[PDB]
Amino acid sequence: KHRIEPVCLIIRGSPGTGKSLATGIIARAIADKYHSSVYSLPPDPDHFDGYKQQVVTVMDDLCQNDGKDMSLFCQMVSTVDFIPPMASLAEAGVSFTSKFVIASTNATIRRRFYMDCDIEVTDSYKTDGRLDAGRAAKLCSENNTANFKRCSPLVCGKAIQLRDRKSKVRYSVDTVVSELIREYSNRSAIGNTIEALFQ
Amino acid sequence: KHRIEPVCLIIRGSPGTGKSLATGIIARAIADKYHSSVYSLPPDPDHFDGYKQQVVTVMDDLCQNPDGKDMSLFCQMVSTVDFIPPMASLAEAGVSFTSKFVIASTNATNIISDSDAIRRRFYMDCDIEVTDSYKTDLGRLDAGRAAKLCSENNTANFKRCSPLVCGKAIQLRDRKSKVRYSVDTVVSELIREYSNRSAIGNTIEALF
Amino acid sequence: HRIEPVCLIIRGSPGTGKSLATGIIARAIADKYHSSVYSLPPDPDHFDGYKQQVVTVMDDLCQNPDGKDMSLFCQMVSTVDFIPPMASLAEAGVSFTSKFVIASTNATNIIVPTVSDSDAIRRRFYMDCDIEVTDSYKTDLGRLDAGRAAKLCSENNTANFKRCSPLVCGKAIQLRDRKSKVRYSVDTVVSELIREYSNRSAIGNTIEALF
Amino acid sequence: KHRIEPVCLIIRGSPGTGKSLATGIIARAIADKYHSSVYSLPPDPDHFDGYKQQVVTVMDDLCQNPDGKDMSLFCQMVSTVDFIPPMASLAEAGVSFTSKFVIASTNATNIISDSDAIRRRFYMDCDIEVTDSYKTDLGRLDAGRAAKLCSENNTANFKRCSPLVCGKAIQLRDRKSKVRYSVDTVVSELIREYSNRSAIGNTIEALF
Ligand SMILES: Nc1ncnc2c1ncn2[C@@H]1O[C@H](COP(=O)(O)OP(=O)(O)OP(O)(O)=S)[C@@H](O)[C@H]1O
Ligand SMILES: Nc1ncnc2c1ncn2[C@@H]1O[C@H](COP(=O)(O)OP(=O)(O)OP(O)(O)=S)[C@@H](O)[C@H]1O
Ligand SMILES: Nc1ncnc2c1ncn2[C@@H]1O[C@H](COP(=O)(O)OP(=O)(O)OP(O)(O)=S)[C@@H](O)[C@H]1O
Ligand SMILES: Nc1ncnc2c1ncn2[C@@H]1O[C@H](COP(=O)(O)OP(=O)(O)OP(O)(O)=S)[C@@H](O)[C@H]1O
Ligand SMILES: [Zn+2]
Ligand SMILES: [Zn+2]
Ligand SMILES: [Zn+2]
Ligand SMILES: [Zn+2]
Repeated sequence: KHRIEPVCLIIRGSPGTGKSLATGIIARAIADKYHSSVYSLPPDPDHFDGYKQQVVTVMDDLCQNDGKDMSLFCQMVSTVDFIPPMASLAEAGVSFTSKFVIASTNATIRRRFYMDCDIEVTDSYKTDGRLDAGRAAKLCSENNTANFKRCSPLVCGKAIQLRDRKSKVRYSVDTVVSELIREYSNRSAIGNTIEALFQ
Repeated sequence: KHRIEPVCLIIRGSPGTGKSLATGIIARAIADKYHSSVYSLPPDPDHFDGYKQQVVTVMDDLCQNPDGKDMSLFCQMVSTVDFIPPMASLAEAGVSFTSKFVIASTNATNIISDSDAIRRRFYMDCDIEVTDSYKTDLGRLDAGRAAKLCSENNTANFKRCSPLVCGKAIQLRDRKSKVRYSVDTVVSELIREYSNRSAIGNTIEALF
Repeated sequence: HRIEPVCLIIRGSPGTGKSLATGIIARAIADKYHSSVYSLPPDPDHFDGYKQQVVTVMDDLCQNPDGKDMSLFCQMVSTVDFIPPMASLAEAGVSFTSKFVIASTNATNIIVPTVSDSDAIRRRFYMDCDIEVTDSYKTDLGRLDAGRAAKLCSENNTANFKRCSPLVCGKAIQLRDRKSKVRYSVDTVVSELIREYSNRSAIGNTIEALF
Repeated sequence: KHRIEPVCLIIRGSPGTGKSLATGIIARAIADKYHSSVYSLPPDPDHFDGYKQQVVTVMDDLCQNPDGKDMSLFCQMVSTVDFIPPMASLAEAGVSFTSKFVIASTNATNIISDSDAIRRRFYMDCDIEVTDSYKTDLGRLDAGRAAKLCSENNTANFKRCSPLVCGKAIQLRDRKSKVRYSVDTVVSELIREYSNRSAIGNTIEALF
C-alpha cells in the first residue's frame, strides 16, 4: 500500500538570511515543473488543513523551542503510509503523497535529508550581517537558468548560495532545484520499474 | 495582472454584542493609515454601487441569510485572481477590486462544500467578547456606557481612546490561536500582516 | 529463540543494478509471505519504521568504515532475541523478526573491519554473489542499460512472478555464488531463498516429530 | 530433608556444533520417560521462573563469561543438601529443587579454586562431536540436513530417529571413559546411572 520516500532538503541558517524565501522559491520551482502547487505548513504544525496532495510540502522554522514536528516530519518522509491530522472532518483521511519536503531550521534522524545545506549571503548583498532583500530581489538581465522563466540574484547564486554539509558542494536556488529533481527522477525511475512487475 | 490577497477579518458573536461597530471602527482605522476610505457592503448585497479603490471594504451581516450569494462574491474578493464587480448603472462599471483588507461580520455559531481553501481567506476570525462591566442586562453591549472616552490614550492607531478600543468593553478572541486582542491591537496585527504580505509576494511572483 | 534469518549479499561495481535486484528480490519474498519490505538507510543508526516486515534490505551495505554496520548486522542475523535502536520512543521496544536480509555492497573490498572475526560474520550469509551484467545489456562504461533491461519479455516462464522482464530471467542480470560458482537469476535466487527458509522451518518439525 | 544428587551431563564444543539442541533433546527424552517437563535455565540466570518440580533442568552456556554466577547456583543444583531458589515474584517462593537430572552446555576449551569435589557432579562430561558428513563448510553442523528423519529406528528412547539421535550426525565422547556415544545410548546411560543413584542410597542412608 506504499510509496517512494520524499526527497528532502534542509536549509540551515541564522535568522535574517532569507531562508524562507529560499524555500518558497525552491518549492515553487519544483511545484511548477510537476504542474502542481505548494502546500505550506505553519510552524508548530498541528493539523494539515489545506493539504490536497500537493507535490511539495514546505516546513518553516522546523524544530522550534517540544519535538512534535520531528515526529510529524518523520512520517512525512518515509515509505510507510501516513494520514495526517486535519481539523475539519470534511477533509480528514487523505494520504500524504508529497514528493519533496523543503524545510529550514536555525543554524547550529538525518538519514532522510537527501541534502543538508547552509544558507550563505554573499557580501555585495550582505547588509548591516544579513541579506538585503529588495536589492537582491531585483531581476537579472540575462537568464542562464535551467528551471526559471526569468532570473534574479536569489536564483543565480549571486545573493545566496546553498552549501551542502555532507558533500561540501555549493549550489544556487536553481541548481539545487535541479538536484532535487534529478534525485527524485532517479527514485521514481527505479520504483516505477519495480512496481511495474507486481501489477 | 493579479493582486495581493487582502488580509481578511470577520467577527462572530451573538447579535448586538457590537460586532458591527467593531468592524466599522477597525475598518476605518486601517483606512486612515492608508489615507483611503471604506466601502460598506450592504447585507445580501446585489451591487458594489459607489466603490472607488478603497483600501478597506467592509461586509456586514455576512451570510446573514441564504441564498448565501455573499459567499460567491467574497471568495472572489479575498483572492489573487482579478475581479470586476456587479454594478447597476454603467457609469462606474469595470473598476478592478483593489481593496487591501476585507472585514466582515456574521452571527455567533452559524457555520458559513469546499470548506478549507474557503477559511484560509480568513487570515483572522474572532469571536467578539464583551466585558461584564459593559455587558448589559440580556448579555450584550451597553453602547452608551462603552462609547465614553478614556482619560488617556495608550493606543497606537487612534487619536483618542475608548473602551471599544483599548479593550475594556470589547475584545476579540482568535479562534485558531485563542488570543486576547483589543481592537487597537487587531489593527496593529492586520496592517502588520499585509505590510509584510506586500514584501514577500511581489518579489516571489515576479519569477513566475 | 528464533530462526537465523537467511541472508543474501550482492556485490558489484556501480551502475550494474544492485538496488533493483535487492529491491525486486525483497518484494518477491515479501509477497509469498504476505508482508512488506523494510529498508535500512546507509550508515544506519536506527530502525524507525520497522513493523516486522518479513524482509529487511540494506542498500550499499558497506559504507567502508563499517564498524557500526557489521556489529549491528551481526546482532540481526542470529538466533537470539534482538531489540533494535530507535529515535521515536513510540515504537521503541519492538523485536526483530525478519525472516530474510538482503544486502548490497561493492566488490572485492574487505567487508569486516577488525573487529572481525572475519569468519564469524561470513557464515551469516547463506549466499554471497556477484551481480553480473550480460554483455548484450552492458552499455559503454560497463553500466547496466536499465531502460531496455526493464522492457518486459513476451514469454513468462518463472516460478515467482506474474510478469517477466530481463531483470528477472537472467537475460540482463545474473548473480553467481562465490562459494558455489553457480549462477542464478533474480527468479531462481528467490526460489532458493524461499527453499532455504523452508528447510530452516523444517528442522523444528522434525525435532518434535521424534518425541 | 535432603535427597539424591541429580546425575549431570555437561556438553563441550565450539559454537554452532549443536550442543544446545543436544542438551534439550536429551533433556526432553528423559523428562518424557518420567512424565515430567523440562525447566530451561536462561544464560546467566538470576531466578528460576516457573520451575515446578520437573525431573530435568537444562542449564545452557553454563559457566558463562560474565561472573561465573552460573557456578554459584549449579553447585547447589546437583548436591546433597536442600535448596529453595531465588525467585522474582513471591507467588512461587519456597519450592525445593527436586530435579532428578541436570544437563548443561559450555564452550569448547574454556576451563570452568575448589575444583575437585565439584567436577564429580558431572557424572558425565562430554565433548560434542560433529560427523564430517554433517560438518558444515566452516566446522559447525548442518542442522538442516542433520534433522532429516531416518528410515529406520533402532533407538531405545525415541519415537522416530534422526542422525542427531542415532549418532550418524551428532556424537558425544566422554572425557573420562573416552567412549563415543550417540545421544540415544547416552540417554540410556544417564537414566541407568540414576537407577544406580536411587538404589544404593535409600537402603544405606536410612541407616544414617
Ligand atoms: N510577528 C511575528 N510573530 C511570529 N512569527 C513571525 C513574526 N514575524 C515573522 N514571523 C515568522 O518568522 C519566520 C521567518 O524567519 P526569520 O526570522 O525572517 O528568519 P529567516 O527566515 O532566515 O529570514 P527570511 O528567511 O528572509 S524570512 C516566518 O516563518 C514567520 O512566520
Ligand atoms: N446609527 C448608529 N450609530 C452608532 N451606534 C448605533 C447606531 N444605531 C445603533 N447603534 C448602537 O451601536 C451598536 C452597533 O453595533 P451592533 O449593531 O451591536 O453590532 P451587531 O448588533 O452585533 O451587528 P448587527 O448586524 O446590527 S446584529 C449597537 O449595539 C447599537 O445599540
Ligand atoms: N561516481 C559516483 N559517485 C557517486 N555515486 C555513484 C557513483 N557511481 C555510481 N554511484 C551510485 O552508486 C550506485 C551503484 O550501485 P549499483 O551496483 O550500480 O546498482 P545501481 O542500480 O546502479 O545503484 P544502487 O542500485 O542504488 S546501489 C548507483 O545507483 C549510483 O547512484
Ligand atoms: N528455533 C530453533 N529451533 C531449532 N533449531 C534452531 C533454532 N534456532 C537455531 N537452530 C539451530 O539449531 C542448532 C541449535 O544448537 P546450537 O545453538 O548451535 O548449539 P551451540 O551453537 O553450540 O550452542 P549455543 O549456546 O547456541 S552457541 C543450531 O544449528 C542452530 O542454527
Ligand atoms: Zn540571475
Ligand atoms: Zn481606553
Ligand atoms: Zn523474461
Ligand atoms: Zn538415525
